[PDB]
Amino acid sequence: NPCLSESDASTRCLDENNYDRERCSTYFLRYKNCRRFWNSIVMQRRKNGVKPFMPTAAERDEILRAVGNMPY
Repeated sequence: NPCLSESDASTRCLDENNYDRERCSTYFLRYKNCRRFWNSIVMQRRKNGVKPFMPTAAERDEILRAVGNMPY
């Protein structure tokens, strides 16, 4: 599952500067951290095997509240 916050801001960076995808590598790193976090939540829901595992908007909200910071 993608991280559209780091997707838009990395595209804005790369557009500003020479398509310098390696000098904005930190955004793609925070995107892989975001992928790993939400894949962790998917696996922590999949232990019961019964709901849609990819968290819905109010789950993403209450879970971000329960981290108390950005997982990115």
